[PDB]
Amino acid sequence: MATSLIEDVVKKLSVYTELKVKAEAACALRDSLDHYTAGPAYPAFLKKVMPVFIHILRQQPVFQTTGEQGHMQKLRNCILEILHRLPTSQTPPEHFEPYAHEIVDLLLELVRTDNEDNVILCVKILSDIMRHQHKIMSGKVQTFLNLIQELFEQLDKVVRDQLDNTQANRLLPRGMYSFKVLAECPIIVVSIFQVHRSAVTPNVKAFVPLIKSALLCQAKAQDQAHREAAARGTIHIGVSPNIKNRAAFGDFITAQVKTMSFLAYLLRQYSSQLSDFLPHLPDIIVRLLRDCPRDKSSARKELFVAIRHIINFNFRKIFLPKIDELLDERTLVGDGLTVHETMRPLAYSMLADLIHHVRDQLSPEQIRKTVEVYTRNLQDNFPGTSFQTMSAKLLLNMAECIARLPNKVDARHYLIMILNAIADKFAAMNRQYPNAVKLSKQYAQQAAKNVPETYLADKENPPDWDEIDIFNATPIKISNPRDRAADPVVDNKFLFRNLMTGLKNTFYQLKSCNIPGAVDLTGAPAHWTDVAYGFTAEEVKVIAKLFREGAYVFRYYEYMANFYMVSSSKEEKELLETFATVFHCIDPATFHEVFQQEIPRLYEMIHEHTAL
Amino acid sequence: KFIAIINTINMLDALCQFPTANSQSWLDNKEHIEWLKTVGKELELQQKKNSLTPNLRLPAHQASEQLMNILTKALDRNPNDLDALFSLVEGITSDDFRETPALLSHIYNKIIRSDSIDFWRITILRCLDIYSGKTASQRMKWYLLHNIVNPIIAMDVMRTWDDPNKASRLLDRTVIDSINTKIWKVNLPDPQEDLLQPRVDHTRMEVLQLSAMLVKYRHALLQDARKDFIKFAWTYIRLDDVINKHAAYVVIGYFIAHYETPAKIVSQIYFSLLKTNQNEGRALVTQALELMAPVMPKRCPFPPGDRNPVWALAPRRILAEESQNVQQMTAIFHYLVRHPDLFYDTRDKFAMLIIQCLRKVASPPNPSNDNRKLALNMMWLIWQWEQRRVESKLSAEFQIPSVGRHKMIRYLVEFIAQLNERYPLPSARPNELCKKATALLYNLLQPQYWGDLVEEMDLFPNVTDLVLAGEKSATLLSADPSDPEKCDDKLITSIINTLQVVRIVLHFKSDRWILDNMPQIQKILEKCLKSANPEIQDCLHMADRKYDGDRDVKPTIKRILDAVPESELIAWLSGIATESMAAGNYVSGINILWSLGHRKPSIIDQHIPAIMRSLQSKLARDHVSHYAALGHQ
Repeated sequence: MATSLIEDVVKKLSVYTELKVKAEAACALRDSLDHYTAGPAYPAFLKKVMPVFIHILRQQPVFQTTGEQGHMQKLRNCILEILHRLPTSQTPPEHFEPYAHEIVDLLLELVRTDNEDNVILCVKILSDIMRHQHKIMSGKVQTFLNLIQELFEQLDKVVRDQLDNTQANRLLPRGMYSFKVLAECPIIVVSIFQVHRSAVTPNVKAFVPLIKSALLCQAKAQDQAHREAAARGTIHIGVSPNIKNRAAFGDFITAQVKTMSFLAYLLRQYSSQLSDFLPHLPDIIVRLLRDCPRDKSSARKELFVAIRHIINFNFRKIFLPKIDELLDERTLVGDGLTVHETMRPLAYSMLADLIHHVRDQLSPEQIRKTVEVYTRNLQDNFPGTSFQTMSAKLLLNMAECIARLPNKVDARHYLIMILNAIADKFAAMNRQYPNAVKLSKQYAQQAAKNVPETYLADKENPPDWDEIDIFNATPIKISNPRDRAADPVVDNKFLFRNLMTGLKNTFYQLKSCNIPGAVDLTGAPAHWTDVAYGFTAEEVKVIAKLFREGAYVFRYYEYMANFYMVSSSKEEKELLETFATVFHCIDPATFHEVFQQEIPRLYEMIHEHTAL
Repeated sequence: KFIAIINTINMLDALCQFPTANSQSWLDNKEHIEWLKTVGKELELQQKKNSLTPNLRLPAHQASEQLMNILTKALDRNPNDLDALFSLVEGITSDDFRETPALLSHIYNKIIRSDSIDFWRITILRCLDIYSGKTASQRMKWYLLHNIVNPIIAMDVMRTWDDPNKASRLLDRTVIDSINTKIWKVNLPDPQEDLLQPRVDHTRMEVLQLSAMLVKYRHALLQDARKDFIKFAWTYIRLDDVINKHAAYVVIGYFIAHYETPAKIVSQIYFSLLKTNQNEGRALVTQALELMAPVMPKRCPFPPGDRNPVWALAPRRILAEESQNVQQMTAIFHYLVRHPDLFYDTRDKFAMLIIQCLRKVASPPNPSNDNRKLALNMMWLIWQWEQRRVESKLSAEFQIPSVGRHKMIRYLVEFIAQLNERYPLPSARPNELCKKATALLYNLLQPQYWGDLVEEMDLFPNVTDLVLAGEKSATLLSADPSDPEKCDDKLITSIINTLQVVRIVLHFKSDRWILDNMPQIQKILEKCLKSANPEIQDCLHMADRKYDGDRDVKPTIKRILDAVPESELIAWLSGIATESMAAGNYVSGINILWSLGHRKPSIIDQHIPAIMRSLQSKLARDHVSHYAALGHQ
């Protein structure tokens, strides 16, 4: 306790070695205040520390970051940290409330005049103060709203200076010309709106033009890059090389995503005030997606969540013209390694939801593009199976609408493509059976061991590998399977069941797309009236391959009468019935010419899975 | 022309369908192969656009696969002709053909599994030379080249896994020197400027993976390139990409574990890792810490008798600095739990912080499963610390202040009351967290352990009242078990958990306390003793070794009865049993009478008639009726 008192008296009588000692003492008090943050003696320390801080803060701004300048910067950092780190809750024994007007006014002035590495902390401190100390500081929200409006108004001029008109040895610019504070502002503004309610109705009208102008803001270099790319017929993505300060571009994009999140938050009930601004949302969104730097993946994730929240409000109809543009994988993802390795499912799921909701009014080219993209996605080698399940479900849902195209040839071709993709996926699943079985057994044994995991060579664990471990035999682990706790067999069975469920619906939809008059049905059994007709010589191959590959994926369920439930279970039997029922809805000639060919392969397959 | 091309491809594919005929010699001509590739590229380009006539889509789609299969078959002959393989790889990676499993199924079974130490070194050197600058190969080609480089090394490691210090003749000195010169020794003046091309991150990640594998499995071969490897790893840390940075951290951790480094580098890397806050690459940081921290004492020895290591204070420093961020707290707690032995010594500055942050970690209203697991894990950590201290004393040490112990105990009681799982019981209709929490609670309250706190500890009146005496809970307990609507599973689970809690706490109480507080025990247990639900009765009366996990905690009723001197409790129980049997709720009456008789037989004499009437009227009658019905069936 004596050390604190001597440091306090030295600080009081103050008004390299001395400044270093003062820095050490003040920041050590910051660290050790946990023993004194809460207590009945807080008012004395508060009233004795506010005057010294206020008096010191009246000095001119210091921009250099070396020597005594750095010393005093650290002093201010670990002094003003006390305001934020203190227990400023709204409990009855709060003692800062009666002595807050002068200090909050001084902090607002500091925000007005301080620099980045000070104004950011000052605005955060003001936000936390207003969050709890709004009881009697309610009358000064006018100054804060005026200041934030001034910042949003001067955003345009700072952007112009930084783009159009454009470490110790550096000079720190004024905080008014920094994008960090602008990007941090929206969260503070939202929190302030949450706290109070007496200054929300009229101020939103003034805010709306500012956010509109900010969102419409653009860089001339990137604009001309996009224009020339369009002139060439291509699309330009990434960062324009003309930008001399890449960090400035990244900060601008961060501010843009923050503003978009703020707009999405405000659209909840105040949408009537932003009605005129809707048509520019999609073009701007695609522009931000193209212009986002690859490194900043968090910005892309924020954009995706914000766009999902925007979509949920039933404003999807405006996105139709850009549906084709968004499909291009380059536009949606980019070249980011982290994005491509982690966030693809989120973006593709939101895009799939958007497409499904507005599926009614799609032109044929859009249908073709979505079919191609998602059939390609179904073949992805993602470690799990949720992504594949979502892709398959979307394709199965879109199959119903694909039958409504004006031209029957296109619909038939697209349905056949879907079936071929499913058959290829079945073959891929077939190829991985031994590896799945081995991994399941190894996982069971490892879970039985119940010992902490270590990443090093071990003679007790010989490194066994096979064909399926071609690119999965390296020490690094992007995501440990232990967290997933996934069994390959169960996931494969899940996907197989989903595909089997969807196949019948797809075939039923195909059953109602025949070209009238293509074939003659003068005399035929009534059992073969509504079945699909008119298969060429290249579709019977697809059907035969589908049957042959599907019938072999039942090994995952590992005399025959089985009167009681034995060997094969109810699930397997009903799945077999469902699979067999599909081939009751085709031309009898196709049935004969397919099974007369596939019977011997089936007879060979039965020996390995007797339940067939 | 497309129809002619399709027909020609189909005929050529039909040919060579029976390779056991010596008729495949026609595939060796190179002009034929080049012309085939030209026509295939043209046809694939036409397919890419919707340019083909609507009647010729599927045949061309299949002709593409046929052509790729024919090309793979041609390549199969003369595997050593790596020029054809490289040309095909460049074509595949340049968006000219469509990939097929045949290429990989040939690479495997011809190159990766080749039974010769030769033909591996040549391939490795050629692949590195293609990678080693030289341009003329886009980034995708470099990645697909590493695809073939790595498996050969993996297979070589596999084939030489034996006791007699097997050497890697494949990994000769020349190959290692080439790797050094081409990857490690090469210091990029400004690799950032090269970032203006796509897919470079994948190549960088692949080389990092190769380096990590080679270190981890052949640490005995880098004594002549330790310095170059360290410079490489430190240089690659500067990458702005998250995954690459964390991979570099993993590599440096591997080297630290498998080699000796100045303590400054270890401390700097560890401090930088701790400050990490991004949610991306969490598993990479976990692996790096698991590789680094255990060998920290060897890398950072401390003076004898000194219990303030710098690396010990650093976690405390970050805990203080970034206490505003919950994610940092979760990360540091996850790191801390895994290694209790190391921090047993420095628990002095950690125990109070853990107790204080217990509430923050898991929200009493509605926490997440991971938060619950983390809270239970840190509780078990402090329990392990206490057990370690006791065992060391057996085989003025710091002890937690009574306030902290009280806070931990009350929070644990609330948490177990609120738990999601249900305690197993013999009567359950047709759990790890509950078992672990109850076991910890029992262990802590042992006499030599904190059990001395029981005397001054009340019966948690707030929790017990709000969970048992609740009017909604009271009516649900008095409600019919048959009706699902009044069968709220969560309330039943909470009641069971609190009943087990009170059982455990009473198992340690003092007879004087029970006698004095008899009114409170009666008040709390009156509602439950009347319950007509088998699970509640089993909780109150039954006590089995199997369900307690080897814990000798006698039932509540038996304990309270044994507390009675050889009273009011007996009369109250007799009245409850009489009213229950009269009302027709045999479940409670039978259990109460069983316990009473086990205590003192003298009271069953006046009850005999009700038992006999019930047995002759309902129970035996229905049992015999059911078995007669089964015989009839």
